[PDB]
Amino acid sequence: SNRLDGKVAIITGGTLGIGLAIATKFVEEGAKVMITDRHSDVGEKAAKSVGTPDQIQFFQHDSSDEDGWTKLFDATEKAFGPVSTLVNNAGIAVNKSVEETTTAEWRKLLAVNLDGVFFGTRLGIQRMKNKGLGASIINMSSIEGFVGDPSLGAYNASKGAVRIMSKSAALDCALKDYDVRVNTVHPGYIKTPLVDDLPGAEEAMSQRTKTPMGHIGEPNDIAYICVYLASNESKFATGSEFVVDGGYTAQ
Amino acid sequence: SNRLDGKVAIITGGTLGIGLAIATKFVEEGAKVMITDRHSDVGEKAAKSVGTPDQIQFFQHDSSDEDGWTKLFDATEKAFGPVSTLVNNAGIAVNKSVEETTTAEWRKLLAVNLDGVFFGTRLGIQRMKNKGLGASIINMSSIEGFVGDPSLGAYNASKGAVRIMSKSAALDCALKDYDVRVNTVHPGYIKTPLVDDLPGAEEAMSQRTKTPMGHIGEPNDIAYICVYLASNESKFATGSEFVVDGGYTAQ
Amino acid sequence: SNRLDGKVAIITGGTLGIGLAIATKFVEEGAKVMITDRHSDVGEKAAKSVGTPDQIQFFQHDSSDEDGWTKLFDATEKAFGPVSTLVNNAGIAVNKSVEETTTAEWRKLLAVNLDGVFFGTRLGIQRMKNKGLGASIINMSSIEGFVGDPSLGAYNASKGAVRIMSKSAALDCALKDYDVRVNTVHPGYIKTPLVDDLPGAEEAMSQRTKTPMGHIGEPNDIAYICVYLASNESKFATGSEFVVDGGYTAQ
Amino acid sequence: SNRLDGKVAIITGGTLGIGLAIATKFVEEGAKVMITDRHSDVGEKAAKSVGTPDQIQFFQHDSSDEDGWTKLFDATEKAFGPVSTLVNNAGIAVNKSVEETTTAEWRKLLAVNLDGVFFGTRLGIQRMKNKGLGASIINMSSIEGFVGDPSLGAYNASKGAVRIMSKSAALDCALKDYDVRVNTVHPGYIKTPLVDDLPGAEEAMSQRTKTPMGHIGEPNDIAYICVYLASNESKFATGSEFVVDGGYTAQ
Ligand SMILES: NC(=O)c1ccc[n+]([C@@H]2O[C@H](COP(=O)([O-])OP(=O)(O)OC[C@H]3O[C@@H](n4cnc5c(N)ncnc54)[C@H](O)[C@@H]3O)[C@@H](O)[C@H]2O)c1
Ligand SMILES: NC(=O)c1ccc[n+]([C@@H]2O[C@H](COP(=O)([O-])OP(=O)(O)OC[C@H]3O[C@@H](n4cnc5c(N)ncnc54)[C@H](O)[C@@H]3O)[C@@H](O)[C@H]2O)c1
Ligand SMILES: NC(=O)c1ccc[n+]([C@@H]2O[C@H](COP(=O)([O-])OP(=O)(O)OC[C@H]3O[C@@H](n4cnc5c(N)ncnc54)[C@H](O)[C@@H]3O)[C@@H](O)[C@H]2O)c1
Ligand SMILES: NC(=O)c1ccc[n+]([C@@H]2O[C@H](COP(=O)([O-])OP(=O)(O)OC[C@H]3O[C@@H](n4cnc5c(N)ncnc54)[C@H](O)[C@@H]3O)[C@@H](O)[C@H]2O)c1
Ligand SMILES: CC(=O)c1ccccc1
Ligand SMILES: CC(=O)c1ccccc1
Ligand SMILES: CC(=O)c1ccccc1
Ligand SMILES: CC(=O)c1ccccc1
Ligand SMILES: [Mg+2]
Ligand SMILES: [Mg+2]
Repeated sequence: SNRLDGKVAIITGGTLGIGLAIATKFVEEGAKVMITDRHSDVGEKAAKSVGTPDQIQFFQHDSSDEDGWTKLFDATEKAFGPVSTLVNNAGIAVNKSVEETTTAEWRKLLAVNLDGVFFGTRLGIQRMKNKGLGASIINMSSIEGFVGDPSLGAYNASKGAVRIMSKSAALDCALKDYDVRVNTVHPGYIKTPLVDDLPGAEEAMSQRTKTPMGHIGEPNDIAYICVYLASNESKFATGSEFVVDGGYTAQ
Repeated sequence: SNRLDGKVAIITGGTLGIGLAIATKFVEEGAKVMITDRHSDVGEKAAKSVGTPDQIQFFQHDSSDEDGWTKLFDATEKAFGPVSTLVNNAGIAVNKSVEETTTAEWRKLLAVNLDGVFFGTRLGIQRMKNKGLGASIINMSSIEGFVGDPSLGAYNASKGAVRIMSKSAALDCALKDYDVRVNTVHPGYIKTPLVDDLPGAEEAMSQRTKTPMGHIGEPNDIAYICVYLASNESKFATGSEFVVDGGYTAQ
Repeated sequence: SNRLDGKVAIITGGTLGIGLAIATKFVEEGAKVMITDRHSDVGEKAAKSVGTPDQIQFFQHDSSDEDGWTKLFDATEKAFGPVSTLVNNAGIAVNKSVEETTTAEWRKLLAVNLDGVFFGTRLGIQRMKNKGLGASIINMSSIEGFVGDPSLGAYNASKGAVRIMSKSAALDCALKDYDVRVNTVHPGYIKTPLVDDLPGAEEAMSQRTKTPMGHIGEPNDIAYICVYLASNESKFATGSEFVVDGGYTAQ
Repeated sequence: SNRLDGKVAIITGGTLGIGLAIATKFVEEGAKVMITDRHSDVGEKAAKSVGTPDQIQFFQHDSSDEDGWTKLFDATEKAFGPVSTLVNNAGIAVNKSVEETTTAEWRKLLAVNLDGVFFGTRLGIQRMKNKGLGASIINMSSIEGFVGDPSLGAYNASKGAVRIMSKSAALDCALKDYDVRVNTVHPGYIKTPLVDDLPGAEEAMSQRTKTPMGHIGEPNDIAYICVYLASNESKFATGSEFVVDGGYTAQ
């Protein structure tokens, strides 16, 4: 309770799985929240499932859409006052090796996973700096920002980019006394409805050779590290990677 | 509030600075706490400053003392019930290059910073495994576990050792279903009375070439990441490094 | 002598500085070399400065040009036989923070530094796999693939991407028994004519707070690690980062 | 040929496997070499197998023996002139989890793998600094200096320590203009007679979940990266980790 009092957060891809848990816990801690998704049918229901409009709203947006990011910030500020917190969570995967990645797949993934995080980080800094908000940008950056996977070539590119770009932004913010921190969160495999719909997926990810705990995590595992990073508890953490992966990258 | 309900923690070097803040916040979150220090004059006062004996006690112990670690666990369990949480925080520094480190300095530092963390981790696993406690071992492992410093040669050895030994322990615990997690915390420079007593130290550490935020942190910065790691909030985090350094290692 | 016998290498941006030294040493070790650059006036002279057409040729190409990559491989194979070795060295920098990066700057840098390395890596794997060449792809990936710099936001994104994408490609190649290795090289600051033309640059980069050796490196420093990685000497190295930075990332 | 002309190297544990290959290639490149081992029966034969006394000699020494390190340097200098190159290669393993490591096992491993590297690094700096030798200290620091293994607890401690202590030493040497570089080499699994004598070991290490290349390496794989690091080719590399692991740490 109260760990995010007065905060105003945008969470991209906040309508499902990890994003929805982050929104849920954010609201529970006192934050006002705008969640996004490219699809309105999902977002409208999702917000209501978490709370009332005074707590949480939906804004339809594809994070790859530059001009829409401005509209998104404006809508959030209209609803809740100046934004203090941005979680760049929206992402997609292509299940291809580097060898087998089409250029169209490449461009499509980089638009969401890399351009979208860039657009959101850049705008966030511009909108949140110098306001005494204890502003925090949390970029979702995966175990796949640390290690490769033979069948996630473009994904790996996107996640390594986010990992180090976030450091750049953290440093400039720190050096300029912007009162904006930038950090990355690195989930291992997390159980969601989508993983549940992929036959064999959770079992494959739970083999000790993949996740040493022998099971995968749950959305709240990612929500809790996000609360810490959005809160003023983490006011001396910037430019750092926070990994919650059941041991996946420790071996 | 309540984030550590039912937990029983040992914090080595819990009587001053970072250790004392960790103890303070632990108590505030519902944990029972045993703090240690080689010196009784400090520890007795420190416990009382935080809370009552039903919340927090002192046990005199040098973390380099193998046999005393057993006594410590036994005393904690006597006071509060089975231990769920160990923060290996006690440490010393020698201000020498590798070139200029005496063998006596070398052995003395490794006894506290490395043997002591080993003794505590080993015993913790043995005492906490298979009890359904949501057991967590948090090993203090420094920015100096990631980068070198020309005048911290033995310290760097100790902190790199702790960093990777903790991974080993995390993995074995995960693979064996012990219900024990092991992670490391990596503070940058933190303001304490001891730093305050070193003329010029805080200013030197606050230069942008050292800490990009332009200032050093405070004990509570380390306390809050420890709360997260001791709590069940972090139940899928094991084998990972959590850095709170004001940007120091990001550049 | 003879360390690259029978090898056939493409080096992008091989006409100046690091790329030219890599080409020079490659030729000296027995490799046939095709160097590229967007500008013909530079490339023609550069090749001749190193050796004869039977040793080294120029092919005009912007690494951001997908279709030209095919033409490049075809020309190299025509000149020298099947390609065994690719050094993705061409790159540009934008001297902007994330905050201050225009979208046009962003797209332009990612086209050369990220898309171009992707196009070259993908094609290289397709053309070099399963031929018994001891094939090696060496991706230039910078100190800026490890740490951030406040004024290199897009560059940092590109270099982090290359760093982890290269791991993906290495893994798939290894798992499929392609006889292709993929590794990254991470230069610190290196003295070239371009650095010489930037007043104050070498001095700034040589401050101990930047490069602990107190001076910057020279093109041959990067050439020699490339020889090792192109040669069969490195036949068990794949998926790894090789840093030659005068200590820059060690502190 | 000639890549180590004029160099004078000590290689600890130079009589078998990786150490012997490093000695062999060193001699082949023009270096004079003193190899060590605790056992004389092995060392005497080993030297002769590589070359003549004017090229390579044996000195009986346990790297855990502080006072013997001085004797070792003195003997080398007597034979070949001032030492330019030290490869701290001697090491042992205990096949125990942290939980199950006895204190005697702990102390024994740390004596060889950590104290021994410290003694050798410290003395090397003192003996090699300020002599214009292009001095290089290469510390063997394992894949187990990057990731944990549940059954290599003390080993992991030792290898993480070496990894970061080497950075400290590199930095001090660089900052003081000592003309001594310090770097670490990180082998994955390598085929030797000892591995051959462990039934099932090579097959277990060659599973794609362990080594993605599907096979383990050979002693020369480690020799070649050592040649590069001992040579002046690497004169701008210090404080860095060089990994040759068949992909083991890339996934
Ligand atoms: N589910 C897992 O096991 C897992 C594991 C590792 C990492 N991740 C990563 O963590 C993050 C969060 O995952 P999640 O569970 O909310 O995902 P999910 O798989 O359950 O659903 C995908 C999410 O991304 C959003 N999304 C996709 N494209 C978008 C776009 N153009 N604009 C806005 N939103 C978009 C959706 O709203 C949705 O919340 C992602 O960046 C993903 O790359 C997930
Ligand atoms: N103060 C800083 O700026 C800073 C910065 C980086 C890291 N650290 C590290 O963080 C950890 C915590 O620091 P702190 O502020 O509690 O320290 P402090 O500098 O204020 O005081 C030293 C601490 O270590 C304990 N200690 C020392 N030797 C001991 C032994 N043999 N047995 C038991 N206790 C012992 C003391 O109780 C005390 O709490 C340490 O491991 C240290 O290495 C501190
Ligand atoms: N010079 C330094 O101090 C330094 C330091 C760190 C990293 N780097 C990096 O190392 C690599 C090599 O540098 P260099 O010294 O050959 O560079 P240089 O600065 O001397 O000249 C730039 C190089 O890139 C090439 N180039 C640029 N855009 C290109 C395109 N679209 N297509 C083909 N070629 C292109 C040029 O041929 C030229 O060789 C680059 O990836 C760069 O990002 C350089
Ligand atoms: N063999 C592998 O598969 C493998 C894999 C990863 C790492 N390593 C590591 O690489 C290094 C070299 O291995 P190697 O193949 O020469 O080993 P080896 O297993 O074939 O034989 C052990 C080596 O260590 C030496 N040694 C052990 N204790 C010693 C002491 N107290 N003093 C002096 N010498 C001592 C011996 O001379 C011998 O060369 C070691 O540090 C080891 O920890 C080996
Ligand atoms: C972690 C991850 O990227 C992923 C991607 C595609 C399918 C399943 C998992
Ligand atoms: C962080 C650290 O180790 C230190 C050591 C000695 C003095 C001041 C700081
Ligand atoms: C290393 C590097 O990226 C750089 C970029 C621009 C100018 C000078 C150096
Ligand atoms: C790499 C390694 O440490 C090892 C140790 C013991 C047995 C086999 C391998
Ligand atoms: Mg791994
Ligand atoms: Mg640094």
